Amino acid sequence: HPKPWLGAQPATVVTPGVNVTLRCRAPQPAWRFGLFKPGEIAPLLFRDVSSELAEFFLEEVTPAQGGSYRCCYRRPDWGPGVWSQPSDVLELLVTEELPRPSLVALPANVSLRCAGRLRNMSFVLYREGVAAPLQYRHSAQPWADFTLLGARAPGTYSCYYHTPSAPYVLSQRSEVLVIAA
Amino acid sequence: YHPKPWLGAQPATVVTPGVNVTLRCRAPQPAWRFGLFKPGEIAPLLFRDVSSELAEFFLEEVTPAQGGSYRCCYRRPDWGPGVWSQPSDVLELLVTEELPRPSLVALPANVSLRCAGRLRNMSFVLYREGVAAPLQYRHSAQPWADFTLLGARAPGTYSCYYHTPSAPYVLSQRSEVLVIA
Amino acid sequence: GPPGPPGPPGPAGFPGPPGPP
Amino acid sequence: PPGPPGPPGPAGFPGPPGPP
Amino acid sequence: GPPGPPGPPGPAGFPGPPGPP
Amino acid sequence: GPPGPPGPPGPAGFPGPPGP
Amino acid sequence: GPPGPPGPPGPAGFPGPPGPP
Amino acid sequence: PPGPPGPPGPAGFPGPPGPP
Ligand SMILES: *[C@@H]1O[C@H](CO)[C@@H](O)[C@H](O)[C@H]1NC(C)=O
Ligand SMILES: *[C@@H]1O[C@H](CO)[C@@H](O)[C@H](O)[C@H]1NC(C)=O
Ligand SMILES: [Cl-]
Ligand SMILES: [Cl-]
Ligand code: NA
Ligand code: NA
Repeated sequence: HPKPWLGAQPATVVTPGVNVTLRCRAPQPAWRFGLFKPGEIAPLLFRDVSSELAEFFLEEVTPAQGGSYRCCYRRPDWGPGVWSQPSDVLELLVTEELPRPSLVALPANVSLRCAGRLRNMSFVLYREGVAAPLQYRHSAQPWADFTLLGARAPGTYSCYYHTPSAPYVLSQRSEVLVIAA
Repeated sequence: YHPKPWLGAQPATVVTPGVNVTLRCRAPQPAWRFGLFKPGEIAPLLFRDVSSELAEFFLEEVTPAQGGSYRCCYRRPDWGPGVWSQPSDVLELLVTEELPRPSLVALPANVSLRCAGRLRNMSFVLYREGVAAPLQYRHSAQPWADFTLLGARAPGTYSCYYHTPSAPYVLSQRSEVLVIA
Repeated sequence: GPPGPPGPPGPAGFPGPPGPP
Repeated sequence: PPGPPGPPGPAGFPGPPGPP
Repeated sequence: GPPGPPGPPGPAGFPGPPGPP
Repeated sequence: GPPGPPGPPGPAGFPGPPGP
Repeated sequence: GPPGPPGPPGPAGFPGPPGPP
Repeated sequence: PPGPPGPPGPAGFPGPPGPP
């Protein structure tokens, strides 16, 4: 009956070649844990650790091995063909590089929005002629507003975003933004 | 004389606990009563007849304790009180969750590895670290399998295990690693 | 007709976690 | 004709933790 | 001819890297 | 606790100077 | 006990694109 | 409890000079 939990390691956003592990946890004991893609005929079968913990090892993933995965569990007792409520879809992204963000000045301090289209990324902002990152924050939301002080603000700037932990996936650097005097 | 019946097991003679096993006794001549023999206790068990020369026994979701040496006899009522056929050959049934790990060694410019367990008729499977797919796998009848490595591409770290040829698979613990220099 | 061979054995597992200090 | 080979079996569980 | 059965699961992985010195 | 893991590589550099 | 010290800074990026004329 | 990942690396060196 009630739906299980499906999570991924070491991250839900990975570069290609990374070994991914899907872990499904049932809120009650089960015999089988099916992995459900959209586009597949029959589900694929997790490997049981316990009656409430199963694992699916994704060996050295590829881009097409990304998409929307769901987990359902079942007992033989329920009868043929019937599964639990499907787990929330775990969205797995496999890319070598992430879509580049935009860097823009927003509507005397000055704020700069580096914006991508992906959540839970770390956003970094660079000034030209300055090696180390100027600023960076983690953002749940797919954008980061960097505030600059008016009197040290003019200069050239770029940004990129990236996942928070290794194995890193990095966005292509954004186009350059110039702040004039 | 009363020649021995034939005695087989399905789906295998080696299975993991929980597997539904079927035993077949076939008699060279027609009978009524087919009796199953387990050294413990004295009294034998009955098969279910399907005809005069075929009877079956169904061992429900087997446990490791239901494993061991079985023989089968047949009889006919006219043979008189307590007379059975010559017993079949021993059917050795093994019910285990995991098989004992094998040893893995390099035999005493090509290099040969031996993966050796104690159990007869297993597939053996050679693995090298860093490489996902099995190097070689071969079936064997002796309790071991020899694999040949091209001297050129031979150094590295290797492991091995063995398993049953058909489902329901019961796998051995994998061997300790073997480092070639 | 006869069924095909059994699939090859699955890959050995992901490598272990790192050791202790 | 005989069928095609079946798929590979799944990947095994993870290795033992390393030395110190 | 119908396709073969899946292969067996693979064995446990290789051991992890050493921990901190 | 042990030291943290290394940061990610930075992004591609800024574009070169206008030449001839 | 205490959190460990922070990780090392990441490597530098690949150099940038060619300039404009 | 390991420390946080180190800061993002520096951006790449400035590009090659532009062509004719
Ligand atoms: C064993 O057989 C029973 C019925 O006799 C069935 O309910 C059960 O699913 C079977 N178990 C397996 C593992 O095949
Ligand atoms: C992935 O796991 C396999 C073992 O199944 C191993 O050979 C390989 O090195 C691993 N790859 C990575 C990137 O960890
Ligand atoms: Cl100002
Ligand atoms: Cl640019
Ligand atoms: Na064992
Ligand atoms: Na084999």
